[PDB]
Amino acid sequence: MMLYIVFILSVIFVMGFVGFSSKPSPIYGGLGLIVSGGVGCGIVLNFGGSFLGLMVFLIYLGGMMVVFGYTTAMATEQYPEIWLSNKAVLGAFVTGLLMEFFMVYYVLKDKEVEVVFEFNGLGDWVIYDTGDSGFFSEEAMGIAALYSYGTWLVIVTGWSLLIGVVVIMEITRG
Amino acid sequence: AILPKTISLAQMKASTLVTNQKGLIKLYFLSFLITILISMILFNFHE
Amino acid sequence: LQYGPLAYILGEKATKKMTEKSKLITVDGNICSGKSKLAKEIAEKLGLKHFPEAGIHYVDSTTGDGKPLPVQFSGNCSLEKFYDDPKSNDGNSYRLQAWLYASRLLQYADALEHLLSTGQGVVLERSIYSDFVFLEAMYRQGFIRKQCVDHYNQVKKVTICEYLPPHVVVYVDVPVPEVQSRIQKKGNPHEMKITSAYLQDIENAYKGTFLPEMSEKCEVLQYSAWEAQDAEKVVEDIEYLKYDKGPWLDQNDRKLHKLRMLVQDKLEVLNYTSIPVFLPEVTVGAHQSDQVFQEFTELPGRKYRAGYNEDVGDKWIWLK
Amino acid sequence: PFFDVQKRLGVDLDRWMTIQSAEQPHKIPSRCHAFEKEWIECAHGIGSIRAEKECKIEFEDFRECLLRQKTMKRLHAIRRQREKLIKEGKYTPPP
Amino acid sequence: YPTKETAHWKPPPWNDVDPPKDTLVSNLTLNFGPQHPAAHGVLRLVMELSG
Amino acid sequence: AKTVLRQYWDIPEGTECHRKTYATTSIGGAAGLVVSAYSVALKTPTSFLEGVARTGRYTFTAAAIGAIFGLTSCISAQVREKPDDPLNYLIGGCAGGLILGARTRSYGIGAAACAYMGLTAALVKMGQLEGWQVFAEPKV
Amino acid sequence: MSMVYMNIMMAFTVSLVGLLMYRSHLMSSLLCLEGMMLSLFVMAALTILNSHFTLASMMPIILLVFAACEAALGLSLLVMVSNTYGTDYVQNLNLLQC
Amino acid sequence: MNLMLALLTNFTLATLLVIIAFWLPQLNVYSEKTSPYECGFDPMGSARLPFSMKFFLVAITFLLFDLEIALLLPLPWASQTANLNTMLTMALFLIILLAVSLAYEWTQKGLEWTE
Amino acid sequence: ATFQFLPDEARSLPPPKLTDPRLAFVGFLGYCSGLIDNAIRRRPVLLAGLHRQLLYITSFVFVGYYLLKRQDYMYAVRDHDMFSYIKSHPEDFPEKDKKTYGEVFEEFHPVR
Amino acid sequence: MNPIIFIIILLTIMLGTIIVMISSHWLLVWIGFEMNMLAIIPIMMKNHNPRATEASTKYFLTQSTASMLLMMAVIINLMFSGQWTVMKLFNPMASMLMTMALAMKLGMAPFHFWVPEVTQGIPLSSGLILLTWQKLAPMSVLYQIFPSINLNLILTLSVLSILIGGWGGLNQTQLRKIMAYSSIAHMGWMTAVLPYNPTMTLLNLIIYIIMTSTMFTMFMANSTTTTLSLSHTWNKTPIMTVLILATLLSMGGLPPLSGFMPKWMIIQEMTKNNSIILPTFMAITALLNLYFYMRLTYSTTLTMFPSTNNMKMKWQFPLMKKMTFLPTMVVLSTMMLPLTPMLSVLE
Ligand SMILES: CCCCCCCCCCCCCCCCCC(=O)OC[C@H](COP(=O)(O)OCCN)OC(=O)CCCCCCCCCCCCCCCCC
Ligand SMILES: CCCCCCCCCCCCCCCCCC(=O)OC[C@H](COP(=O)(O)OCCN)OC(=O)CCCCCCCCCCCCCCCCC
Ligand SMILES: CCCCCCCCCCCCO[C@@H]1O[C@H](CO)[C@@H](O[C@H]2O[C@H](CO)[C@@H](O)[C@H](O)[C@H]2O)[C@H](O)[C@H]1O
Ligand SMILES: CCCCCCCCCCCCO[C@@H]1O[C@H](CO)[C@@H](O[C@H]2O[C@H](CO)[C@@H](O)[C@H](O)[C@H]2O)[C@H](O)[C@H]1O
Ligand SMILES: CCCCCCCCCCCCO[C@@H]1O[C@H](CO)[C@@H](O[C@H]2O[C@H](CO)[C@@H](O)[C@H](O)[C@H]2O)[C@H](O)[C@H]1O
Ligand SMILES: Nc1nc2c(ncn2[C@@H]2O[C@H](COP(=O)(O)OP(=O)(O)OP(=O)(O)O)[C@@H](O)[C@H]2O)c(=O)[nH]1
Ligand SMILES: N=C(N)NC(=N)NCCc1ccc(I)c(Cl)c1
Ligand SMILES: [Mg+2]
Repeated sequence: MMLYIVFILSVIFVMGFVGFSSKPSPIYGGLGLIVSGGVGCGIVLNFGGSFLGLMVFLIYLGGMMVVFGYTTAMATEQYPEIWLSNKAVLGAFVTGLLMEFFMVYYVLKDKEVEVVFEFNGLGDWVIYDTGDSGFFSEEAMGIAALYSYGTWLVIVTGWSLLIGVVVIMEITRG
Repeated sequence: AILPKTISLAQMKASTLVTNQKGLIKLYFLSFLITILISMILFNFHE
Repeated sequence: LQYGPLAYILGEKATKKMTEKSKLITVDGNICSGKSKLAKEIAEKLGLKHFPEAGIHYVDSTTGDGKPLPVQFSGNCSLEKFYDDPKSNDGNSYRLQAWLYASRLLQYADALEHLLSTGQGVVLERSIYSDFVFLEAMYRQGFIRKQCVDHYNQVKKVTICEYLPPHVVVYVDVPVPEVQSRIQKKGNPHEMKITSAYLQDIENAYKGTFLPEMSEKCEVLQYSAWEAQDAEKVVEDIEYLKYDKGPWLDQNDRKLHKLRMLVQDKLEVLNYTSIPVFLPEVTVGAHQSDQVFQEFTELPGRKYRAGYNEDVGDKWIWLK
Repeated sequence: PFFDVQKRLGVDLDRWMTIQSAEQPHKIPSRCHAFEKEWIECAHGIGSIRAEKECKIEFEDFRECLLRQKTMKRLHAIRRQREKLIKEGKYTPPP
Repeated sequence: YPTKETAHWKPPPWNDVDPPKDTLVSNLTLNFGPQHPAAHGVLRLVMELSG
Repeated sequence: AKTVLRQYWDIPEGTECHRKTYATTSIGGAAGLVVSAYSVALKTPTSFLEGVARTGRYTFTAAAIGAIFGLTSCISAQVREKPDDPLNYLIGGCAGGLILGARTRSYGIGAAACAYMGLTAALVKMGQLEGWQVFAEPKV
Repeated sequence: MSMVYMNIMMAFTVSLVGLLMYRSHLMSSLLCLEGMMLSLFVMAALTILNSHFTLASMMPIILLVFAACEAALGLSLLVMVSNTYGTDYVQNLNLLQC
Repeated sequence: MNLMLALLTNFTLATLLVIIAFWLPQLNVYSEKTSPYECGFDPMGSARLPFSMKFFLVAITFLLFDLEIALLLPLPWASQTANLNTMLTMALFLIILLAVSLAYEWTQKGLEWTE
Repeated sequence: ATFQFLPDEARSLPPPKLTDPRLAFVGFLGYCSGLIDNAIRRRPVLLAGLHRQLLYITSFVFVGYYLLKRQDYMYAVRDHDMFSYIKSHPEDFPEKDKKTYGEVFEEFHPVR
Repeated sequence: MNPIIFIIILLTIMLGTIIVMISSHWLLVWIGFEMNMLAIIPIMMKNHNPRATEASTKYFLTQSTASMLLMMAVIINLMFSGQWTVMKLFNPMASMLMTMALAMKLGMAPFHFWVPEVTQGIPLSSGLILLTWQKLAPMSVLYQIFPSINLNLILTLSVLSILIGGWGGLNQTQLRKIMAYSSIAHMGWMTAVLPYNPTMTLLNLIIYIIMTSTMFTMFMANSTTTTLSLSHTWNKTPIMTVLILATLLSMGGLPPLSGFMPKWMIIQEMTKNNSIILPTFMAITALLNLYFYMRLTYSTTLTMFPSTNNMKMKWQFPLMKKMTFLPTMVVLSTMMLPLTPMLSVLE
């Protein structure tokens, strides 16, 4: 069952998505997006990208903290909805869990499944590379190249973040 | 029924169908979901 | 350079020109209350530009050669006819008030433009902010209809919102019985037909709506008949005002640039004074409209844009 | 590109990341480097219409390297067959 | 072309500005004391808060 | 859609009219549902039952036009022994328009529907015989 | 494909359906946009890491950068919608029917 | 496995302490005890009512600035490149632009809380 | 050549005559713009600002000269590509033997 | 808004569009779209009113959704091709998602619902950018991926756009909403010919941009946003009514005006490919566009509607608007048909 770690995490990934896609109160929607960002970190980390997985987890922790503050200010009501409080929320939540459950059940039983498309259920390990013995991290060298190869990328993203500051000040001024 | 009166009436009738909307974000994006579904389920535009 | 974003970028900013003396002053009061005398004397002592009260022919005085045009080019609206038969079938009563508000609207834009571009204050006699008192007086007396007031409020709503109110609202209080008497001494036969109920409605509007409203946003100085006579004592009150309220405290060069862009473009100022609302009193049929517009372009100096009419002496047109 | 200013000005704004056989930091090769090289060199200069037919052999191999779908069917069939024998007592995996 | 569904439609404002609403921008009310370190124990300071 | 249209097109005209009705009723029923889905989504019904009731009407009406066309057209083919005749579809297309008029309870609509649906159906048969392409494949 | 791809694509589809099926809170839907990025980030990262396509290792980072710009712009509009109406309900944003 | 064992142990022990805390003490529950606290008087309105955010603009800016650190974190690795001329320029270019946006928001009064 | 308005090979084509009727038309469009510019701004249409009216004719002619030069080049390229292809594939463009109407049979349709 | 800030943002709207058009990498194309969206929202919110806020929100939600389907298509393409080059996609699902993403960005039916509402809710000058400059980036992508586009999908979007654009405009009195449904109808023509001759997609896009700018610039000139206010123009600037009549007849595609050129050349390329029914259907359905263009001519130029007394005050003031390029654009909108062979420069 440990050879299926990446699949188990991906199951929780979907459960988190169903958690906030059913759209309860954004307080709980934020929590589900945090859980998905946590296992998502673990999924990416298990393919050799510890930096990428840790970054997305860190970035989404900051984003959801601001969303929480905005929720208490602009998206609250007397009785915030949990997943059981509303039929539409519960119905959407139940439907997602059942769809995920039957996908997991059949892919595990057959070691293969067709959910619209063909997916192989042998486990994710089978596709891994077999010949790693370099004395560095390939993810790090690729990311570190943003400052040498990716001059043009640095310019457009750097400009866009500056414009983002300018634009949010225009939008939010009366 | 090549009458101008009938032709102009069908366009009038069709014009009211197209334009008489509620202006609600929720209903528009709901119809997007319907369009995507049938684009695959009914016409196999995805293949 | 004509004023615009480029000129603003290069340094032309309203805060440079403006000072502690860049003020917009308005003198209000009933009819024959002494406004004009007081306003003219305030302007000289403080060294401000004086705009006489905007009449029917104010627009003429700012375009062309400055002389009044024949009345058919202002719609035949007449003040005298209003006093003779204010309940006329031809709707002259509301056509006048609608025209007068547009004239006041244009004068306010000119006044603001003078202040912003040169920094010098201005003195006005009534304004778009007090023009409604005549509307209410007309309605109470049954001179105009409910629809006309609705139309007036539509136009006022989408035009007065763009501007800033005066810094100072000088007001002269002269009770109706004295106003009555001061009218006969004027000797205009048409004015003497004015009823006192009409003048009372004017007073009630000023003291009922105008002054209470303008107190929250401007400095309001009220003077009696004799108080108003010493213009020097009025100027003394103005010179020591605190100026600590109203929207002028919130104005920065970004806002005053946008404001100055509006007031220098007169067709943008007057845009909504002709909204397509078809009241009988202000609607003109196609044939009358077309025929009069042909006459207007036949007036000296009016066929072409100013500076391109060589029937009045313009030169170098082939290089302009 | 709609306007190939990069190839006009001799400037490389983004062609360096377009393919995985491009020059990588410290000469670290992608897993499917050989297949992509072979497919790209086959189809160079003849256009997509010809390449779709004439470079099919190289593209299917490259596709096989990328997604490994035929490899997993070969391994899935063996793993399923082996367990079908385990119960029947017809196979003993080696030590 | 008028219909039953569009009967309630009205032309937009001439200047494209709809009047500001007052849907309730209410303040938060808080009992600051009496039982409170900074209220000296017998001060019920009823305090209307925006943030 | 391709499958149902192929089934209708890939069986000989005028033979086995009970099958053809299955194909044209399926096309009609499907079109009625597509209208129901967009109509229900864009014009929210007041209740669940109204939304289902509206869906039933559109799906029934569209399917009824589909069945009658596929039946009227095929019966005339065997009756007249003219399998490859656009005239058969003109009758089949008109019969559909009459049903639309009855379901909409409007002679004017029923009269207009016949002319447009009858002539549209007749043109479709000509297109099949002549090889007319609606969405033509790029060639030059 | 691998069985992890089944779940990540499922996650993207779930958040897309959550996005297209609005309720009331505009904030709830802005979350679904953030979710859709998260699934796209994970799926892109897996493909790039598994193929060992080194230079592409930086584009998931770039993906996140413009997700924040997109989220920040969305929150800026939500603030302005809330100021006008006092809630973030999307049913209030229907003036432009007429 | 070491890390997952460490995480499982940490949160298990925390959960165990909560379980003891709730099942070991003697409970005495009634309405007045569990009512919300507000210094002795009953609260006025719900605590779920909107709470104005006066730093809303800074919070949005935090999003854009928090992504910058994700772009700047790889810099210790970027310093190993042979192409040191390019990285140093681009590293400094990014930081300067981050400084420019702070200067723009500062000067425009974006850092001051609304009233 | 990629992203070149006029590739180098276009120089071996004869440039458009400055008396090209199409160019004369482009100059006429420039003149019409100048008159419209006077009209919308309520200036004397024919006389006002001849310096401005002149820059209209010149700018239209200047821009229109190079558009015409590239137009001609792109049709020359089309023909060059087409004729070369016909030379590369003789079997797809065979030379039929043309019969005379004395031999070819055509049906007669009387108009009665 | 500060004038320098307005210029910088406006250049960023253009910069994002340029990035899309010069990029060879799908990620940079996606970046160009995000940059363009980030810079156009502040131009919609410029006048700060509840209608601008609504329009900006509806625009952001539609564009943000489309961008997400675009990126999904890109990643699927990377999965099945291991490359990022902007060209034909290598997966039919990727093509469908990218095609729908670009249809949403363009506002093509049935993804069209936002175009009339966003256009109505923003100032005329912002609507001009929306209905013209914002078409360039999505079209430049379609121009490059059309070999893998599903023919049934693209032609269905074309047909629906022409019908819905034609029908939607019949019910409108707001000029900004008439231009929105006109835009939807014209997008259908550009994509209808794209599978057959992409050069004619460019020709139709260019001429549409010229004519659309000409109309918006003349609406801006008199600050008119409704039919009735536009009907007062004859009593202010008679010349402006003749220019509007000529441009509206051209948009309607009447010979011998410029706007007939795209319809003429698109019909030609489709009949070379044995497509007779579709271009015949498209031309007849375009008569819907001509009908609600003709009404604007009747109330503007060919009759004289009632005026108001205050209109006389406007006679004394000259037009002050910049009206940039209006003399040149109006001549290009009407008198280009004799120079049609010049279309080969786009080849
Ligand atoms: C060899 C050239 C043959 C000419 C071919 C003309 C083809 C149409 C060209 C379209 C451009 C026309 C000029 C643009 C309008 C400007 C003129 C105007 O608006 O009013 C007329 C004006 C006189 O009025 P005013 O305002 O007082 O100016 C004082 C100057 N005397 O100015 C004048 O006195 C005369 C200015 C020209 C008047 C143009 C008349 C309208 C032409 C457009 C109608 C359609 C043209 C015919 C269509 C078939 C195309 C051949
Ligand atoms: C060359 C090959 C290509 C051929 C294609 C066809 C070319 C057409 C190009 C059209 C370009 C627009 C140029 C139109 C110029 C018309 C001249 C004009 O506008 O009339 C002058 C007058 C201007 O008024 P104003 O400047 O304010 O001075 C006071 C005078 N009233 O205005 C008025 O006062 C008139 C007010 C009454 C309105 C009457 C409207 C009916 C006349 C319409 C004629 C124009 C029709 C254009 C459509 C195409 C025609 C073929
Ligand atoms: C709006 C919702 C969007 C949700 C997105 C959902 C995820 C989309 C997954 C895209 C990948 C689907 O993958 C699809 O299945 C298999 C993959 O081997 C392929 O299968 C098909 O093509 C290949 C050709 O080489 C062969 O297997 C075979 O000819 C055929 O079966 C399809 O060509 C491919 O399109
Ligand atoms: C036969 C093959 C070719 C035929 C082509 C004919 C297409 C139609 C051309 C005319 C279109 C006119 O469009 C519109 O038609 C109707 C009637 O017809 C007119 O409407 C008029 O007739 C109707 C009914 O007769 C009256 O209720 C209405 O009061 C009256 O205004 C509209 O004022 C006109 O604007
Ligand atoms: C062979 C190809 C034929 C091409 C036809 C070209 C399409 C032309 C489309 C015109 C459609 C709009 O035209 C519209 O027709 C209806 C017909 O009733 C008219 O409507 C008229 O009759 C109805 C009732 O019958 C009245 O309620 C309405 O007050 C009256 O005006 C509209 O006033 C007109 O605007
Ligand atoms: N109906 C109407 N009459 C107006 C308006 N403004 C001025 N008038 C009239 O114009 C005439 C002169 O203006 P007044 O200032 O009020 O009278 P006055 O004699 O000049 O007395 P002074 O205030 O000292 O200038 C008065 O008879 C007014 O009734 C107006 O906005 N509406
Ligand atoms: N129809 C296409 N898909 N391609 C296209 N636009 N032209 C293809 C043929 C062509 C036509 C004119 C010229 I001038 C040239 Cl050089 C080449
Ligand atoms: Mg006076």
